[PDB]
Amino acid sequence: ARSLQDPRLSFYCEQYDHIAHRMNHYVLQFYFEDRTVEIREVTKNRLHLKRAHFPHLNRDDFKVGSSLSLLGGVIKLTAYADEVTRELCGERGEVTAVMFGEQLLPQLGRCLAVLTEECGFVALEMQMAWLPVETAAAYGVPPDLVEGRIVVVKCANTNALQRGIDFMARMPGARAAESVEEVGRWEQIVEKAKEQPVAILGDPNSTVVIIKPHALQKLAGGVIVQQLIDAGLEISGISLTNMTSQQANELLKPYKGVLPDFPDTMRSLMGTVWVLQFVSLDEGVDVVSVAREVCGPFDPVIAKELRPTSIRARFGVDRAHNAVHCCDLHEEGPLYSNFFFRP
Amino acid sequence: RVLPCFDNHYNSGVLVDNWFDARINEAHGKFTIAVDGQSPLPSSVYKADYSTPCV
Amino acid sequence: FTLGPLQDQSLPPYNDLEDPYLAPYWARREMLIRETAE
Amino acid sequence: REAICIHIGQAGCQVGNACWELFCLEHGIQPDGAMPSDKTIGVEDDAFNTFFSETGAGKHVPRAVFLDLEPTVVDEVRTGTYRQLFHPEQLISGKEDAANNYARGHYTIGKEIVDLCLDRIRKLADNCTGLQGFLVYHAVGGGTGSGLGALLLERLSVDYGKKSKLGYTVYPSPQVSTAVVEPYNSVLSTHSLLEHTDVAAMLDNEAIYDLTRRNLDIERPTYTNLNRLIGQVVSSLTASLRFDGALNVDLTEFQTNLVPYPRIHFVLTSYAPVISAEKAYHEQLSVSEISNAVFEPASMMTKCDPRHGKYMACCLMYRGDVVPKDVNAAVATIKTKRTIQFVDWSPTGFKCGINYQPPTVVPGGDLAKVQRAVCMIANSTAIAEVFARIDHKFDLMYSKRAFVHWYVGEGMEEGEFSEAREDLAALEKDYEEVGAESADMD
Amino acid sequence: REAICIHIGQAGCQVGNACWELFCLEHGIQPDGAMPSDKTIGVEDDAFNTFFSETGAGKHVPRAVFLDLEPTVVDEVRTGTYRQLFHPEQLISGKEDAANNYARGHYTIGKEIVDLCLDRIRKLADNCTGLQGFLVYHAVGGGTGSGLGALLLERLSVDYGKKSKLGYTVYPSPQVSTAVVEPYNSVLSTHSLLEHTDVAAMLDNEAIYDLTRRNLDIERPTYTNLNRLIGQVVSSLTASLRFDGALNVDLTEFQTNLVPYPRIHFVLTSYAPVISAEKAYHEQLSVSEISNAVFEPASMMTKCDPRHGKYMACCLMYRGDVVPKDVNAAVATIKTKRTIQFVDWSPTGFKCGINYQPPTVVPGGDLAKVQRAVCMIANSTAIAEVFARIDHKFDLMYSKRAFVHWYVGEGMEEGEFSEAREDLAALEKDYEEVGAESADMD
Amino acid sequence: REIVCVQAGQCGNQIGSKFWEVISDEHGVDPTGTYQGDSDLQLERINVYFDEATGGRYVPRSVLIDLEPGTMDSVRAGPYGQIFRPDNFIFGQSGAGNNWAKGHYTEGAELIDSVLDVCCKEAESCDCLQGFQICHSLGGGTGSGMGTLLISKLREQYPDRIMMTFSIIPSPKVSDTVVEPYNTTLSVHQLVENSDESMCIDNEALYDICFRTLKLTTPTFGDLNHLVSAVVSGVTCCLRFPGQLNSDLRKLAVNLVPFPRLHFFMMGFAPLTSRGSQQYRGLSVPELTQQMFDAKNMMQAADPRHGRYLTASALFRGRMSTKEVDEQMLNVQNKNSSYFIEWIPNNIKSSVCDIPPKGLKMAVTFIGNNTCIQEMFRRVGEQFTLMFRRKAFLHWYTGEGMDEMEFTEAESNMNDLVSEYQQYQDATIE
Ligand SMILES: Nc1nc2c(ncn2[C@@H]2O[C@H](COP(=O)(O)OP(=O)(O)OP(=O)(O)O)[C@@H](O)[C@H]2O)c(=O)[nH]1
Ligand SMILES: Nc1nc2c(ncn2[C@@H]2O[C@H](COP(=O)(O)OP(=O)(O)OP(=O)(O)O)[C@@H](O)[C@H]2O)c(=O)[nH]1
Ligand SMILES: Nc1nc2c(ncn2[C@@H]2O[C@H](COP(=O)(O)OP(=O)(O)O)[C@@H](O)[C@H]2O)c(=O)[nH]1
Ligand SMILES: [Mg+2]
Ligand SMILES: [Mg+2]
Repeated sequence: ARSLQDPRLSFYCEQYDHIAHRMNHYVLQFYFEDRTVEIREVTKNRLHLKRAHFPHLNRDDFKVGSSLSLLGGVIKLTAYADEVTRELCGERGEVTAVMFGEQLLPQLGRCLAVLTEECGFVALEMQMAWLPVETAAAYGVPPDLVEGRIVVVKCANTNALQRGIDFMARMPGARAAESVEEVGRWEQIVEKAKEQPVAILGDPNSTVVIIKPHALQKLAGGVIVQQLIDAGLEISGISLTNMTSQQANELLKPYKGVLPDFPDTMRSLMGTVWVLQFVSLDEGVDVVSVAREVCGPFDPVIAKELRPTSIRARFGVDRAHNAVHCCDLHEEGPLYSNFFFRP
Repeated sequence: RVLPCFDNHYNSGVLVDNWFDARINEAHGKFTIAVDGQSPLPSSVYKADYSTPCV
Repeated sequence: FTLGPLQDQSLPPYNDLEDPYLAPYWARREMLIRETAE
Repeated sequence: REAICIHIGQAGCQVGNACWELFCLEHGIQPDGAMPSDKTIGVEDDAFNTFFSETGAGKHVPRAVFLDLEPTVVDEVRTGTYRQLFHPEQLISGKEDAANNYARGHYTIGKEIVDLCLDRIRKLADNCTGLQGFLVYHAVGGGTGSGLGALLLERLSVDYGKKSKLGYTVYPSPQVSTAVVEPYNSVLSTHSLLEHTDVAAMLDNEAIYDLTRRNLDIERPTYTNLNRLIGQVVSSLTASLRFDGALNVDLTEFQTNLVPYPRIHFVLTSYAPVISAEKAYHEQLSVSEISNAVFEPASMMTKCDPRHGKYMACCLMYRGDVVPKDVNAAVATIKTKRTIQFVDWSPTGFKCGINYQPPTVVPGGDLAKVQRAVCMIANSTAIAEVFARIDHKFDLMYSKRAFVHWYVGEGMEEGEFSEAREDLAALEKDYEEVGAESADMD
Repeated sequence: REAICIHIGQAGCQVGNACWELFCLEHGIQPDGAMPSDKTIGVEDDAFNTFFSETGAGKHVPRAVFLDLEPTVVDEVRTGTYRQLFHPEQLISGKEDAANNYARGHYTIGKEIVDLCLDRIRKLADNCTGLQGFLVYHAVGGGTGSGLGALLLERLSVDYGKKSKLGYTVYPSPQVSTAVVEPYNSVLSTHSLLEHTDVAAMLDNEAIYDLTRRNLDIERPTYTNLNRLIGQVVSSLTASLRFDGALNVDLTEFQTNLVPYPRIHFVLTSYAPVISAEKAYHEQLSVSEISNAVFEPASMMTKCDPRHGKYMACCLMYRGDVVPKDVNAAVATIKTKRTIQFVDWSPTGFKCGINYQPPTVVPGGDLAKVQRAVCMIANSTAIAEVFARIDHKFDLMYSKRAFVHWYVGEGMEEGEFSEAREDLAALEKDYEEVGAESADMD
Repeated sequence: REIVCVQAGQCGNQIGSKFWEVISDEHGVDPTGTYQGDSDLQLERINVYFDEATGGRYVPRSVLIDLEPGTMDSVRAGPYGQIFRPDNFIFGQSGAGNNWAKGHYTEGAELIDSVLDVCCKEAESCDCLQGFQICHSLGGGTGSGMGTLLISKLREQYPDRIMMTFSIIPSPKVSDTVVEPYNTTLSVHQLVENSDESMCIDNEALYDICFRTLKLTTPTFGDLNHLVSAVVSGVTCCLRFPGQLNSDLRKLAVNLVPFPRLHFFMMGFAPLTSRGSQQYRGLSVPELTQQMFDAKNMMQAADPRHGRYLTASALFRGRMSTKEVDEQMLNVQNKNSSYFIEWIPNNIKSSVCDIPPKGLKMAVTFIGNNTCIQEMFRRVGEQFTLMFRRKAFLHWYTGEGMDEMEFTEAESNMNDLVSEYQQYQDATIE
């Protein structure tokens, strides 16, 4: 085929250039009938990437305010470029925001499970915020949730507001925005938290776990979080960031010469990932040992044969795609936390 | 350079002589040098270029 | 009286050998060599 | 990159209406000249540039002139639906027709109008940066098409020189006829076209009527159908300049590959999947079936039988979903056939092109929607039979000077008839000599 | 320590706008004359003092005068964005222009305005403790720049005496031209400028247009681009007084090293890393590459070809991350080249300077950001070609007294034309005689 | 730098009404005189053409003179007529009768003193006075005689300023009056001595502009006077708006006039195009440059291809590059080198102004000094010699009081002007 009048979706996009320290703006076109992408420059009307096939993309991935991985780089979709994509991509991109309170962190895994795999909300923004009383009052948090950590999630689904109200009614404790201005203020909250997040720094008894994108596509993140919490760990820190290939190389440099599938493991960390930091309130619990015992062997077949209840035996498919990456030494906690949370 | 020397009895609508120009002229109206209206004048080059630089 | 095509409207490069206003200079140099010898 | 279109006379302007309708619909330009409001995203692509130029406000305007001596057809364009598409200066019209006299167009009336036309073409050529040829549409059966087409080709050939000139020409059909004096105009026109054209495409109305009756299911066809088929052929040949593809073909490549000797430049044209929607769903349309179709005499748009001659060169353009290995397998199968013959001095007889853009469907059209199509232009000695039959009708009429007094009254010497008849005799002898085997000549 | 800048007429004021924009952004002074509250802390510094003075409340004010006879350009600076930076007394404007007449500026109109200029320069010179020269920017093509610039330089030369005066001068381009009377004004200006200037740098707009087309990718440049390039050159030459370096160069060293005889003081100028942001990150820009760059005539900011003459002295200023060993290796490689030739009486042809401050980047600018740059000013006999074409144009026009009645009516004796033309003839003979080989005396 | 305008006679008053309408429109002045503009760039040079009256009002610095008040009642009745100061209308009680001698000697000397009092009152109010601008026809009666009388008096009283004139001259084909040669010859004799710069316009050229370029079906004198008002308002644009390369009337004179008698110029204005065609072609410096030298857009019947350019000037308005202007002027000089006088190394002056006329992105006005102007004077001299040999209508002029020696002097002076242009046309370097 390769026709020029075939249906497509158009967006304006942004991508940071780490070499020139400059921001670039493009126009992205996605022909969903055959999974091909073309990119053009806004400034001088120059071609950037010829029409090429990408088999790992899908129609559900392209949403406003989302991020994609393309040839190892991260690209951000914040626009609508014509009316046709406004008609097609609308009705499934309404934005709602959900906040969580202190008393419901110990059941946060089931909260994310009911949020994602049963209420139908797919979401990429998730952070933990601690605010002073005056700023919290100004931004408009509920009064009963002041003086505590809060997790704000920016969801997207059809009929977002009414479904969010239904989610409020279904499980107690959560709060959701009831108007557009509340949504805007909570988006400001999550951006401000992104400018300076909250976590414990310099603690030798800490552990950081990353959840791979293919695990998220199967809607298994909440169950993984709940299983980690159940083992005797307290959550302190949450984030949703997109990491590029250079960041993956810098994070995984000590492994160069250990893993037998290093470039394939590097590719598995591209996309949207969740970041979890765990600490223990008892000095008699070593977080790294229990985290690694729960995670299991890094080879999914060995994990299935020997430790059938492990996370990797539950959600792994191959050595490169083992659904979790966790710290393996007793000194890596501060380094991982500094990498993932220091501004 | 010569002047027109033909007498046109008919009106615009009959395809003789200058019907196209007659139709356009009766469509628009009076004659002005200006093409567009209600547009602000651009600023000078010095004002546009030498602005307050970013800190 | 023609302005020519658009693609030939650009700046011609300067070549001082073919500049019509510098011919006496080159003639002066060509005389100057023999003047120096004598 | 760019191409300029010159339309002369009635057939050429009417075929131009269908051509520009098709090029607009393929690029997506609206009849007013602007892209649709729900499709303007801020940036676009250069493919239109071959046929349109933008002013800067985003209106598109086409690289064409319409030339006629009678006002009616151009006044229909000025008052029709595409009024806003064309620039008004491009539509040039005289006061009175050439009355089926080549002499009247060439000597009496066209001499006054030709200099304004040359000024318009010059004004177009100055606003280009990669002009690569002229496309000309005219009929040689009528007076103004023959006379003014010849005069304008002569002036263009002196002023622009090396630039290529490709002609699409409607010749007099072998039994369908419209005017009595057609043989005289066609002989004297053909004399001028021999010296001043690089490739000449031959068309016969009787072939396009037969093709529309047999393949399509139309019992009562009219000129709009023929003009839409011609527009499809021109779109297929020019697609190589406008869209991405595996094997592109520039207009200079046609002349190098198709013309063996400087006089042997008359080519036959054919198109494969002319098919209706009801037949299209009963049949698959693979590469090998349409490749076999273009060589059958039922597919041609000119009334000649290629079985009475030998092919010298073929240029095959595939557009749509085709893969090069299938084109190679098809061409290898054609070479095996015994009813297809090539001159022994042309061992590599084929040129291929592969483009991804499938053929466009026009809202009121009669062609079905198909995933692939192939168009062929070929040089063959069979065309000598077409000239001989016009020459026979000329000989019958000229033996009694049946209408000559009109031509001599409008300014022509009687000697010009004998010169043109001798030039066509020499062209027939060239096609006889070029086809003689070297094995018999040793 | 201190330097005073004198800007005359339209070109000089517009180039001044770009220069002061750059000096503000490099030191960090805001357009209102202050500095941010956090830029005061740190080590105690004063490098701005060469160009700014503080009142004590922390406002900065610059050591410059802007001179014009028409109000428009000075009213534009007075009403623009930098209104609070300049002292209102500093912006001096007359009522009416010199109308491209050197005589009107020198005899009739500049004599009334000159005493205010001298009073302002005196008020500046009283507020200094280490004045080391005057910098002058003007164009010799216009009436007020030539006439008032000459009259003011004569008065300054009498009052201040030995203090140095370095000029940046815009000469008439060899084929691009803006006014008919340019030859008369340039000859009459050059006659006065010969006696009262220590080094004169020549610029031509045609060279900066060529440089902006070849290196940058700008199809339609305007004067703001040229003025920003000139500002970069001035910043490079004055950086040696303001920042730390391995080999410093005081403003007196240019005059001592570049001028062999008191009339031979006209120098050529060029700048190396003129490059666009998109090209800069695909290539390294080592010392040897930019050193090789400064010698091609395509890099020069004056339209002359140095291959038709011999160099007498070169001064190379390096700023940024450069190491002396690379400068020595580069200069030895240049000395090896066969297309670079020095007069045999100048065996030790080079002066070097090395400064640590890299060039600043301006928000609206078109140059990329780079870690190192080199700028060269050099004295060469090729400059004799520039005077010969102006002198020929004067001879062509003066043979018929084409415009002389304006000059004689506005107050000038006809004898002044012959005197100036004879002085320029003697300057041409000086450049002819100095370039004569000393070899073969026996 | 203030200009004082003088409009004399029917043609002058009619052209003046449209000129002051165009100037009031660009600066946003209502016909009541109130400023209603929308940018400070409009106010900062309002003084150049308007004086400020109390409580907001602006008044235009113009003197209206005529011998019969019919035209003045028509201009006072017009849509912008109220803006004019009542004391500035000066009129007599009997017409010029199409006779130069009446306008110069009998009613001229009677009214001229009141006009000089008004012109001095207007001149001495300016803080700095720039040149005068005068519009009149040379073929009429009060325009030629009283205009040249006033020009002579102002040249006596203000010899150091500039004197600029816009003048309408009789077509060779469209005559409106039988005695045109006498009035034209005497007026040209007065102008060549008194004037500093004179522009000439043929009504035939404005008709050809309207029919060929604008394709107007039924043009009227309002269209011709609008084209003239547009070009008149364009020459002064650099005096009253900022720009990259400022220019001035004195600087134009210095670059255009090689010798003091050679001060007669051709005029043109470039962006002319019909309402149907305008959607098909965008403005750009090449298009304006191509139209600017096309003789179709030049306002006199003589054609440039029969002569040579001594000098020319182009003033550009709009945001545009200087490189394209310089390279266009070089390209036109290099390709058509035979049409430029060879003993001047560069014949074209350019100037650039930031603010275009309202409704146009860019515009240029062209002033040309071309030897083909000699053809108009030769035609007037032939018709004069045919009429003078037979004393065809001379008794009217002699009855007013003129001596016959003035006619022979004026004929000799015009013949010498034609000879001087012809000599510079055929000059060579040798
Ligand atoms: N296919 C096709 N053939 C046409 C068309 N119009 C005319 N013809 C044929 O072309 C021949 C007539 O040529 P014309 O175009 O009418 O001649 P002309 O150019 O008008 O010359 P004049 O009669 O002198 O004005 C006949 O054989 C017609 O059948 C058309 O629109 N399509
Ligand atoms: N590089 C550069 N050249 C300029 C600039 N402004 C004017 N010029 C050039 O300098 C010459 C004109 O000199 P002007 O400065 O306008 O003359 P002037 O000093 O105003 O003299 P008067 O006209 O009598 O007032 C022309 O060659 C212009 O191209 C500028 O800002 N930068
Ligand atoms: N272009 C133009 N010409 C005019 C106008 N009014 C009159 N004329 C011409 O000027 C000449 C008549 O001169 P006129 O003004 O009556 O002379 P006066 O009697 O001295 O004022 C004739 O050639 C008229 O065609 C006008 O509004 N515009
Ligand atoms: Mg016809
Ligand atoms: Mg000036």
